Amino acid sequence: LTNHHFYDESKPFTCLDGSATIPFDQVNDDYCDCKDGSDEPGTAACPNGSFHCTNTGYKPLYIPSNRVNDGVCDCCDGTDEYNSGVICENTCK
Amino acid sequence: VDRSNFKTCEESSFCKRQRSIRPGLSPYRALLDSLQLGPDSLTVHLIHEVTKVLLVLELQGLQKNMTRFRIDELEPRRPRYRVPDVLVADPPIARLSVSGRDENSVELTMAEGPYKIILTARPFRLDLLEDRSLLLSVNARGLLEFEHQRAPREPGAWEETFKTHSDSKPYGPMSVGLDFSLPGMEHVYGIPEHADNLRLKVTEGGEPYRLYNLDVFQYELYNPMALYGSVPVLLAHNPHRDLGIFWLNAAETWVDISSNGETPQTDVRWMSETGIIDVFLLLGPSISDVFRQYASLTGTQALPPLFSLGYHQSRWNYRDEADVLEVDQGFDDHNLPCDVIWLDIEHADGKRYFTWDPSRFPQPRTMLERLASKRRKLVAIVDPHIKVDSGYRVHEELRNLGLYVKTRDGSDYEGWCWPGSAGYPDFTNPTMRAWWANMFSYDNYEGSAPNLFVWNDMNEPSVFNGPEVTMLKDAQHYGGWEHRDVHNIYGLYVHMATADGLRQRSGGMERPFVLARAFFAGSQRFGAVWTGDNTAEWDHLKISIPMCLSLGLVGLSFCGADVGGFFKNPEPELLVRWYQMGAYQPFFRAHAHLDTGRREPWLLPSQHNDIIRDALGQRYSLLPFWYTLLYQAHREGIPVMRPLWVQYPQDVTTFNIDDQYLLGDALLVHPVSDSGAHGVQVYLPGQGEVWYDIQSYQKHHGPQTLYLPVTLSSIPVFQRGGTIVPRWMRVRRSSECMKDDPITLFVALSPQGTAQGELFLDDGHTFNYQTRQEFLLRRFSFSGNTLVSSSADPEGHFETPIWIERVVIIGAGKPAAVVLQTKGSPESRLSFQHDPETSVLVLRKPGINVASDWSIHLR
Ligand SMILES: *[C@@H]1O[C@H](CO)[C@@H](O[C@@H]2O[C@H](CO)[C@@H](O[C@@H]3O[C@H](CO)[C@@H](O)[C@H](O[C@H]4O[C@H](CO)[C@@H](O)[C@H](O)[C@@H]4O)[C@@H]3O)[C@H](O)[C@H]2NC(C)=O)[C@H](O)[C@H]1NC(C)=O
Ligand SMILES: [Ca+2]
Ligand SMILES: [Ca+2]
Repeated sequence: LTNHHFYDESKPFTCLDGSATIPFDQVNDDYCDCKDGSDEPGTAACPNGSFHCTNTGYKPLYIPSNRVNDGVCDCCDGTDEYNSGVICENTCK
Repeated sequence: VDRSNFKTCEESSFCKRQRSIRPGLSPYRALLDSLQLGPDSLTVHLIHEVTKVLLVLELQGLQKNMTRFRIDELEPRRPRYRVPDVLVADPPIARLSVSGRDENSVELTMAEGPYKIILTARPFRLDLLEDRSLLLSVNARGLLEFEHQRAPREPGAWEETFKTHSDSKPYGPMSVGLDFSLPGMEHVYGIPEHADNLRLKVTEGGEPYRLYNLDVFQYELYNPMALYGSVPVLLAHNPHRDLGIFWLNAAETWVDISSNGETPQTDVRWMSETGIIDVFLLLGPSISDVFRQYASLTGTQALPPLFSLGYHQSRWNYRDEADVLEVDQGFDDHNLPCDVIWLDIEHADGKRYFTWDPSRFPQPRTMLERLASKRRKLVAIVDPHIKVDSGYRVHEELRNLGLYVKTRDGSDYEGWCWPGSAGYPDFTNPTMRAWWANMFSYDNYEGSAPNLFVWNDMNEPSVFNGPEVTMLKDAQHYGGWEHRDVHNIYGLYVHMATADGLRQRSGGMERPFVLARAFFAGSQRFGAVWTGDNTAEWDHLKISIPMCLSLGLVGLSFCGADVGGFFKNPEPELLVRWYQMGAYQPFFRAHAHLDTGRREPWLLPSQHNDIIRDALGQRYSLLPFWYTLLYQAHREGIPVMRPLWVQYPQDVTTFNIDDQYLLGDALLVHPVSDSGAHGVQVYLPGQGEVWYDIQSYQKHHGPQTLYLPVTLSSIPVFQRGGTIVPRWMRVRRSSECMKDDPITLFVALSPQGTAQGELFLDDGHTFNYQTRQEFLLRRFSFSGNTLVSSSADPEGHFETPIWIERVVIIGAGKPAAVVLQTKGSPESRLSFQHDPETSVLVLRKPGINVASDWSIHLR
C-alpha cells in the first residue's frame, strides 16, 4: 500500500510533508489526519493520495485514492475491493 | 427567431375579438331567485342582458383555505371540454352557509372559519373577504366574455387561414374570458416558460403573455411570446398576504397584466379559445400555504432516483458505440465524475425507435452491461412521432388498433418528418397510453437493460409542416374532441405514459426518470423538464435563473438548462462560468449541436480543467443536501430552488431580485454572470443575521450589499447562520459508490449559538420508502454547546453502513474537552482542531452510525 518501508513499530508515524504529527494508531483508521494524505495510503479517506496496487504482471502503477472499495476493479490484482465485497480475479498476463 | 411563424393577438381571432371589450358595466347579471344551496356546492343562473343567454355558475369551498368556481352553458348544443387527469383526486368540500341576505347581494360563509364570499346580482360580481379585509374581486371591471354556441353553419368567427394553412372551425367561436382584481398587491409571478424576468411586467403597451405549447426555434429573451411549456398558475405576493390563481383550461391562453373597487393595484385577465370557466382561488395566507394548497390540488413532485442528481453528459454526434467507450474512458482517466451518458436521434435505425440499427450499434445490451460495469447509465431519445413503414411494426400495430390522431376528413394525420413521413398517435386515448407503457418491456424493447432510460423530445407535438410548428386545430382526437381542446395535455400524456412504462418494466419496484420538454400543470409527478434549446450567450446565462425560479414556483422543482448552450459554441470563459452556474442547479447536463465542436471537460485548457473538476467535485459533495431538498419537495411541495422573498416575505428589496437564489433555507447562491467581472454585489437579508462564505468562512452581518471580488475559480455561495448541511467529502466516479460513504456535517451557528438541519437517506433507486417504510430521516440540533441527533419521522427504519466521520462548527470558541455520548456505552473523548483566525472547529472521527442517535458535548 505504501511500497516503501516506513515502519510504524518504534517511532510514531510523524509525517512526510513535515507539518503535522500523529501516532501510529491513527494510520489506516479511515480518517485523513494529514493534508498530504500519507496517513491513509491503502484507504479512500484521503481526497488526495494514491494506492500502489501490487501485482506480478506488467503494470506496476498508482491509482487515485477514490478507486478503493468502489465496486469496480481498477488494478490487475483484485486488491482495491478487499473490503467492498466485489470479488475479482487477476488478469496479470 | 422568426416571428412570422407565430401569431400575435391581431392574427389570433379570439384574442382580437376578446380584447376589443373595453372595461365598463357588465351585461351579465345573477338571478337570485334561481339560487340553490346544497351541502356539495352552490348553483346559480346568470343571464346576458342583451342576447339573453343563460349560464350556470357553480361555486365550491375546498378545505385548507381554497375555493373553486365554474361557469358553463345551461343548454349547450354539445358538452364542452373539462380537463381530466390533472387533479390527482377530488378535493374535499367545505360547507357553505348563507350568512346574510340582501336584495342585490348575498354573502355566504366559507366554512367554520373567517373567510366569506359576497355575490352581487346587478352586475354579477364575486368578492372574497378575510373577515372584513378584501382579498380579490371577480368580474370587477366587467370583462367577462362567454361566446355561446352559435348556429351549426364577420371575419375571424369561422374558418380562418394561416400563412399557407387553412384552419377550419366547424363549431364556430367559443371563446371564454374573465378578469380578476387584487387590491393592495403589486407583484405577480407565475405563467412559466417565458424567456422573461422573474417579475411579470405590464402588458398594456404590448402583446399579452401567451400560454401555448410550441416549438420555438432559436428563441430570444424578454418577450411575452409562448414557449415549449405552459402552466396557468399565478402568484400574487404582498408583505402581509399571498394569493394564488389557477386557470384550469387546456386551450390557447392569453393573459393580460395591468396596474390600477375602482383602485385595484394589479389586474389580471385570462382569455381562452374554448372550454368552460374553471378557476381555483388559493387564499393563502402564506407562500408556503399556497404552495401546499397547489400541491394538494395537482400533486407533488415525484422523488427522483439518486443517479439523476449528478452530472449528465450529452452530445449530438455520438456516431459509434466506441465513442461512448471513449467518453467513459476520458471521464475515468482525467478523474472527472459522471453518471449518465446520453444518446441523440442518431442511435435509432433511421428514426425508427424501440430498436437499434445493427450497423450503428452492433450489440446494445452488451454495451449497456459494459457501462454498468463502471456503474453508469445510458439514456435514449423517444419521440412521440413514428415513421410510416410497412416493416416498422409500430405503425402497423397502431394502425390496426386505430390509435391515431384523425385529420379533418377522418383520415390519418401523416405530417411528414425529414425521413420519409411520420404519424402521430392519439395520446389522449387511455388505451394508447396503456399500449405505449406496455411497449417499454424488456422483451419488447430490444437491447434493454435496467441502466437504460428514456427522455422525451418534441412532445408538444412539433409538426415540421403545419400551422406554426404544431398540429392543426381541427384534428379530431379520442372522445370526439378537437385538437384545440387538448393541445396543452399532449405533453403531459406523453410524459405520464413514458413514466408508467419505465416504472412498469421493472414490476413497479424501480424509480423511473423521464425528462420531457413540453408539460402542463401536474407534470411534476411524472419527472423533470428543461428550458428547451438555448444558445451560448451571457444573456442566456443571466436569464437561466428566472426561468427555473418561475418553473419551481409552480411545483416543477427539478428545473435546469443545457450546459454550454445549444447554438453558437461558447468561449472557454463562458463555458467555465456556465459550468459553475449549473453546478448549483437541480438539473445539470451539457449539450451541443452538429455545427458545434467537441466541448468536454478533458478537452478544455489545462487551467480551466482544474476549475471544471472543482465545480464537479462541489456538485458531487452536496449530494445528500440535494437529496434531502428533493425529498422535502416531494413530501411538501415547497420548491428546492426558491427566490429570496419566499424566506423573507417582508423585505421589499428582495421582491425584484433574480441575480441570486436560495437552495432551500441554508445556501444563498449568487453566481458570476459577467465576462471578466472583477467582483459581484450580493444582497444579504435578515434582521440580525449572519452568513458565512464557503471558501474563507468570513462572517457577514445582514442586511447589506457586500461587494466581493471574484476570480475565474470563484463561486459565491453563503451558508446561513444557524443551519446544518451534510456532505460527502470523498469524490467517487459516480454516485453509487458514494451511497455507502461517510458523512461530514457542517454547522453554521446563529448569533445565539443554535443550528438545525435534516438528512434523508435511502437506497436511492426503489419505492421501498413507501411500501415497507424503509427510509432514514434524521434531525440534527445544536443548542447551547450540545449537538444532538434524533429521528424526524419515527416510523422510518433503514439499515445503512454510513457513519459520521467529521464535524465542522463555524463560529465557536475553542473547547477544553469534547466528549461523545451514546446509548448504553461509556463516553469517550474526541480530538479536535481549532483555527483562531477564522473561528472554525473540527471534531475528528465521531465514528458513530447515522441511524443511531447520540449527543456531542463541548466544554
Ligand atoms: C387558513 O387560514 C387561516 C386564517 O387566516 C390561517 O390561520 C392563520 O395563520 C396565520 C399564520 O400562521 C396566523 O398569523 C399569526 O398570528 C400570530 C398571532 O397573532 C402572530 O403572532 C404571527 O406573527 C408571527 O409571525 C411573524 C412572521 O413569521 C414573526 O415575525 C413573529 O414570530 C410573529 O410573532 C402570525 O401573524 C393567524 O393568526 C391564523 N389565524 C387563525 C384564525 O388561526 C391558517 O394557517 C390557514 N391554513 C392553511 C393551510 O392555509
Ligand atoms: Ca488516519
Ligand atoms: Ca476499485
